[PDB]
Amino acid sequence: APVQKQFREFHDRIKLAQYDENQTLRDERDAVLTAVREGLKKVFADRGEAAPTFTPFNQGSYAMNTGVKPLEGGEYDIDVGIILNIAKDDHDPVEVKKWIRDALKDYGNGAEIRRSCVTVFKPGYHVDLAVYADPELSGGTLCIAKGKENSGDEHRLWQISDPQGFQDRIASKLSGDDAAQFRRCIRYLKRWRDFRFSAAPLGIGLTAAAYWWFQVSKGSGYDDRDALEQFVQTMLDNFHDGSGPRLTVELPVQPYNDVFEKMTGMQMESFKSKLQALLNALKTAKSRLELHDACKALADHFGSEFPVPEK
Ligand SMILES: Nc1ncnc2c1ncn2[C@@H]1O[C@H](COP(=O)(O)OP(=O)(O)OP(=O)(O)O)[C@@H](O)[C@H]1O
Ligand SMILES: Nc1ncnc2c1ncn2[C@@H]1O[C@H](COP(=O)(O)OP(=O)(O)OP(=O)(O)O)[C@@H](O)[C@H]1O
Ligand SMILES: [Mg+2]
Ligand SMILES: [Mg+2]
Repeated sequence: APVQKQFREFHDRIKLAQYDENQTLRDERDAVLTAVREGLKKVFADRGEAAPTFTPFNQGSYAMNTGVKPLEGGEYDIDVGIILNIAKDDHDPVEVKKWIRDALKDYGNGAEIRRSCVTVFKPGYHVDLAVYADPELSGGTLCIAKGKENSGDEHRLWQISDPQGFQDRIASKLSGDDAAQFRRCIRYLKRWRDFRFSAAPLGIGLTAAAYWWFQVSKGSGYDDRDALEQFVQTMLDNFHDGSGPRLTVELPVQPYNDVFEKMTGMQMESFKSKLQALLNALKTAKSRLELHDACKALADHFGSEFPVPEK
């Protein structure tokens, strides 16, 4: 059955406005940044040292306009980059993340140092602060602080990064109504992720996969069901058998890492099976005569906000 109207209704329910269109997200972002700015002055004052400063930039889905609302009991995810005014060769990357952790000591319940960011957890959302060294002071590269406290020397590094280049690639892939379909299809699959996975890499992973493999589908209108079917099939086509089935997807800018690499062999096998089931549901929605049956098939994978008309 034709299901484009219901996909567009679903899109309206799941979409979360980007930073430039969302005063609440800007305010919450700016609240944590001020907490970092004020905290650094105190931490360093208390050591009788000059505080480092930083330049923030928007990152992640709320920067790229690929954001979704969480399900009840899920969290918003505010991604921000902070570029510290330091030479990467003067500081251990873990020690620079400790500055940020210490700055936020007294903010909500404080912050957690993770492999790739410093996270502040609040009721119903967290703020992931990616921590970078200054490119000019560091020899011209923008490097992110990798590693956890008490991590071995091999598991901490200043890793070459290109967050602006990634955002530019996502923004420039398509334009106008074609780009709108691309963003809708990323959002649909994020809600699928949230509904069908009890999964952290799937956000970036699905976005990078869409960059490589998304194709517009339009005739008498945009055909989101068909664009998803082609995209899901293409993702499945790109699994390879190592030990078991894996999908390896390079980031399309430095450092060209596999954005799915954190997933275990079993998580990848489960991922593939859930993509197969989604593909069948997309095919079923096309072939079903009754709109009710087509939409029920989709709601089984996209969840309760996918509208299922009566009859
Ligand atoms: N290369 C990256 N650039 C920017 N931000 C990143 C990068 N990798 C991860 N992040 C951010 O860090 C968050 C958490 O990923 P991270 O790798 O730090 O997890 P973790 O909790 O330490 O687990 P693990 O150590 O097993 O990977 C992501 O949601 C994202 O916002
Ligand atoms: N594994 C990774 N490799 C490279 N860059 C990463 C990785 N994980 C995160 N990032 C970077 O950090 C940003 C924020 O990470 P996060 O996992 O929150 O994804 P996202 O694009 O914001 O999607 P979501 O809607 O799921 O939060 C990504 O958009 C990307 O720029
Ligand atoms: Mg995010
Ligand atoms: Mg995040």
